[PDB]
Amino acid sequence: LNDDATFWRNARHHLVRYGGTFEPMIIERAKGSFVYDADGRAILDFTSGAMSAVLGHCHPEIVSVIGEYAGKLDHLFSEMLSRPVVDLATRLANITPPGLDRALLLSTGAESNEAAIRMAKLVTGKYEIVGFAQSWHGMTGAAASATYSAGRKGVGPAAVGSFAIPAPFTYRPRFERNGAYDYLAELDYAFDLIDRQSSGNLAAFIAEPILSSGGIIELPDGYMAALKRKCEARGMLLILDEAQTGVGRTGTMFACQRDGVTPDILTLSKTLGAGLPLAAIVTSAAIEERAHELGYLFYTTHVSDPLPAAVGLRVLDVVQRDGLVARANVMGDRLRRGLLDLMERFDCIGDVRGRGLLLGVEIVKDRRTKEPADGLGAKITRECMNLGLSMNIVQLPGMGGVFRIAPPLTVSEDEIDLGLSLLGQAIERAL
Ligand SMILES: *Cc1c(COP(=O)(O)O)cnc(C)c1O
Ligand SMILES: [K+]
Ligand code: NA
Repeated sequence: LNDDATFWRNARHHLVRYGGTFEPMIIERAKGSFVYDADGRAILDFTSGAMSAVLGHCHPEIVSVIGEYAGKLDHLFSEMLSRPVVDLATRLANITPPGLDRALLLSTGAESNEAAIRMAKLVTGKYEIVGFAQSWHGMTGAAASATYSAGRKGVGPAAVGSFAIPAPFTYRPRFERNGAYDYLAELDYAFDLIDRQSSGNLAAFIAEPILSSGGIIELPDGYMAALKRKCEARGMLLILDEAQTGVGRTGTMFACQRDGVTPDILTLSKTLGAGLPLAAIVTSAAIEERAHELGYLFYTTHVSDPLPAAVGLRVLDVVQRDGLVARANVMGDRLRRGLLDLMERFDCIGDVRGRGLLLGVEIVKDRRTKEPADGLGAKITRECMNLGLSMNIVQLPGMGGVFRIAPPLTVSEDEIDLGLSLLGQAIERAL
């Protein structure tokens, strides 16, 4: 049973608490879209772990390549090159939009955004970084200073030159222009204010194609392009953080491709490692060449490490030959319709949004006032677990509890259905 007393005692005596609250179970194993506790209960992983496992848990391809390299090429001096590294770097150059040519293979999302930010500040000679009011880029220094969804208090000053403009949020609009929500005018409004505060050292703007932590907020039509132009006008770089949107989760290999707006630097992680610690940034040959002249430096233990690079190249291998980016739209629409049907049966569901296999459901006390559903959200999530469905709900002020649904890009038609079924039941029990 999950009640192992020795387990929870050790877990209580020797575990540092880092946010949230631990699941009252002991996950024994995982396969495909399921994790299993000590009793063997199958739990549908509707969050792909930490929004990472795009090929599902313990996927055969990955299990073999990892072992393959674990025993062949593992770790190397950070100045030695290998085929897995040059191949992944080259692949990424090829699957990312034209303009993105060079890659740096790292380990974490925060670490990758750090890399992009350091390179931007260097190349631009400036140091001010602008992000979204409800963004999330990591727990480390710069990634954390550009993160406004959570973690800014009780830990001292943020990084110097940290600004944030509101994120365009169509469901909860607050910027009107002609009786309509003008999120583009809201962009200009925001940046003017930015300019007024800027010390004249704006280096770049980090942005998530779809703000995940911030409640799955997809940037409206024309925003990305507009944003991109705002940055060019000020000689700023546009850093697109696709840690969760990258690698076909939204139905395109890269969300930035949807808008057709390629950034100056692109950072990848979560979905790129498919569960392992592999991350990377990709930039133009112009910026890289320049950053090089300025002596750019981002020397880590695991940068250009054989094993991770190999798994990453494999994750891209299968995602491609198995057209999971498409599986993402196919299964994403199945999940979406189902959610709309449930939204159709329950009033607490005020909104269903997102793209591809990164959907979001907002629980509200009532459509009319769109008043956040207090506790209900937590309850439904609680109920889902009992029913054997692993869900995740994020809660920010002035916004209802948002369920972040993101199963593997490998989910089956039935697995999707199973999920819908359990969610519907959970909502019935929560009310
Ligand atoms: C998850 C997340 C990260 C943080 O990456 P870590 O691997 O936890 O350091 C970075 N960017 C975005 C958009 C994320 O959602
Ligand atoms: K190394
Ligand atoms: Na490219």
